Amino acid sequence: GIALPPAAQPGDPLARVDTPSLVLDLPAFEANLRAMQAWADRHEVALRPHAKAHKCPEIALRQLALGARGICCQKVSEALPFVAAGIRDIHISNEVVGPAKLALLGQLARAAKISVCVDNAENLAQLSAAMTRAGAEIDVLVEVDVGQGRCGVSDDATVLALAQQARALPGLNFAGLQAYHGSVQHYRTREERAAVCRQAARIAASYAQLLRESGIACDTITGGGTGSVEFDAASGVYTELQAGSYAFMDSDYGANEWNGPLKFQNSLFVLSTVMSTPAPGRVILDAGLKSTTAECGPPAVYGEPGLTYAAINDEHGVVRVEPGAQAPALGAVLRLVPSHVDPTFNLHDGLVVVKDGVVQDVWEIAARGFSR
Amino acid sequence: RGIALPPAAQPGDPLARVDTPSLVLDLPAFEANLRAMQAWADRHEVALRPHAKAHKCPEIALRQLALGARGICCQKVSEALPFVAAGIRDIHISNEVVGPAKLALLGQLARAAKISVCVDNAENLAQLSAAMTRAGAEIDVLVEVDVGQGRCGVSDDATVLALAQQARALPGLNFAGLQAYHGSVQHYRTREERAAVCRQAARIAASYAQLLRESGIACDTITGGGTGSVEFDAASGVYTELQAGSYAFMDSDYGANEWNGPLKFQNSLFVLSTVMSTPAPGRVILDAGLKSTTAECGPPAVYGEPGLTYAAINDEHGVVRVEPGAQAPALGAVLRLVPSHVDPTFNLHDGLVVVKDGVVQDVWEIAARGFSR
Ligand SMILES: Cc1ncc(COP(=O)(O)O)c(C=O)c1O
Ligand SMILES: Cc1ncc(COP(=O)(O)O)c(C=O)c1O
Ligand SMILES: [Mn+2]
Ligand SMILES: [Mn+2]
Ligand code: NA
Ligand code: NA
Repeated sequence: GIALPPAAQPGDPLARVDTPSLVLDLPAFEANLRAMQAWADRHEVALRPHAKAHKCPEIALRQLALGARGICCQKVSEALPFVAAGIRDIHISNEVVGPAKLALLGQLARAAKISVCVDNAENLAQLSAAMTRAGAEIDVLVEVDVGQGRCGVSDDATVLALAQQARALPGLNFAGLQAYHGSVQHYRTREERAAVCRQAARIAASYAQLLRESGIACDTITGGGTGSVEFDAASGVYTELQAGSYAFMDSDYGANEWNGPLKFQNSLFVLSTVMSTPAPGRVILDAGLKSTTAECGPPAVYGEPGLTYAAINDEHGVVRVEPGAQAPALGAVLRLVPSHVDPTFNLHDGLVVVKDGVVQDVWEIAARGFSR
Repeated sequence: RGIALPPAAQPGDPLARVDTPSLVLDLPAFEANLRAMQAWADRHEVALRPHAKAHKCPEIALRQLALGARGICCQKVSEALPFVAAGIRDIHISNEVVGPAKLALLGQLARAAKISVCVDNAENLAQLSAAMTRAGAEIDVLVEVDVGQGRCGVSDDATVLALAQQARALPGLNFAGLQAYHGSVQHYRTREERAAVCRQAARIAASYAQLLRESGIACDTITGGGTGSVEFDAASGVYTELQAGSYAFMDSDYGANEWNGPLKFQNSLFVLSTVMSTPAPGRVILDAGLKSTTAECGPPAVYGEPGLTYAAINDEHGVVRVEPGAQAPALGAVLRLVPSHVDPTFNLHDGLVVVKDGVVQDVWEIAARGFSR
């Protein structure tokens, strides 16, 4: 029937890309990748960047080319397109619960070098049974609660027991701890973040010491996000960093204070067209909730003081034109910074890659919608 | 040897064995909602043109048409393509189309199907005529009027009249009437307030239609309405066509409206989620977060579990608070969640697991997912 033309062709000026589109500024992205890897290298810790941020095997390949020690995925099915692209060192930074999931994990563990988290005795036993059935081996990290109050163990006896059992069980190798504090990532001041990161590191170190004193090596302590890796890398406790959003940035992370040694550029935008100029004081954009999420608020208009993206609907954004500011014309194309990287990536099937205002390529967000 | 991802669901599966998270449709509730909306429209002798933006699913639109819907609405031109591929050829683009590639695609769509579109801008009306002329196509044009939402739409008599006169005179365009959509009244909570605001919206639309008629221009269609307002819009004597979308499904934001009148809808749309951690007394963690259901209107609700409150929502986790006295779900238990907002949740998924009496019937393709160009 009717064919849908691609939104962008290599060689197109950005202004001719069809909207809304998710756009990557390649030089900013590349600089962010280098900066995070250099930070890890400086502190002699590993970087295992989180693929949930972008769900894009081409991006993971570029991270690995710069020295990343594998990637993280949050869900077992999310790993499949990365393995298809030849990426075979993957940490599932989550617990895996459900018969189909553990069966799939067993197959993944035969095809690749996999680790997973556990925080539950029953699940550790389910994991062992599934590995044994699959003829597979997996590394196991015990997840500890360091203050987020999501998943993770919070008592010594349970950490010790899970580690002892992973050691004794066939198909399982005890590899260390996952210690991730999600809430600290967006505490605004560096002083606030540093204080909570110090406490998270102390908790993780205490569990690692408990294990060591019981004769169990605790070789990996992994965790950290884009807001905390400034501190986690220097803790002398974390051995591996799991930052994901750093390559892109968004307006929520943008609101943090970044006046220390580690800073990232905006590289990720939603391109949108002005499609109504209905009254003085406002214009309407064609990018709404279906193109960028708003659990953390609306997107921000990039490089346009005076324009304020206000109400967001399904397929419309209401932009207020502040008094004194020039209203954009009908058909004008604007760049928006999403408020939150990962859920925005998960709305799109393709990423338009730009350099010097010209389209270079379109990369496949091949793991979009893989949450099983 | 590439690793195959098994389907989440197969016909015959018990619901509890469906892999999670999955978007699930209760077929009997859905069918009841479809019938109730079509009956409401027929009772008031107005057309129903249900909005496909809600579900992006050609199978659902086919079922709406089979009950007597007069075509469908789409919000974006590219969203229409999978519906045309499924044989649907009466489509209203309930939005303005701006941008050279969009207008070119609209030209091709208008050759393949009977299309209407909205305009609120003189320059764009001229662009639309040019694009139709270039495509060799004809399209129906509705002038969008602001009836109180303050989004798009014209708000002065002179412009409504000029646009209609020009659509009549321009090649490739046929003036078909008015789009009058009040999006913000839909979730005003009391029926008393929705009714009052709907009466005023109807009066504004009627006054524009009157203006056109008095100037010798017929105004055949006045289209608008959403799930929250169609109780009142159908009975207005002004609207000729209703554009409700969410009614087939419902969600927790619409659920918070007062619904104690003659028109009510059942919950038919759920996100199925597994308990994947039981880390402390008082909470469990679900495997459905923002990547499976959106939260611009708040978190989803746990269906049928009074003492379980879905609290914090992350990317791939939901923190569920177990109320004092309530029974915490076991590890691996499967729960149904009602999304806070239908359309953006549908847009996260590629397939819809269709269930009847606890048994999987089918999986329908959400074929227009991600089509916002
Ligand atoms: C397990 C895990 N590691 C790392 C991160 C870091 O993510 P980001 O740097 O994108 O904030 C997250 C998300 O918060 C996470 O859940
Ligand atoms: C043009 C248009 N018509 C109708 C509706 C009603 O949609 P729903 O009934 O799903 O709320 C909307 C969005 O709310 C809309 O944008
Ligand atoms: Mn995030
Ligand atoms: Mn909606
Ligand atoms: Na072992
Ligand atoms: Na005409």
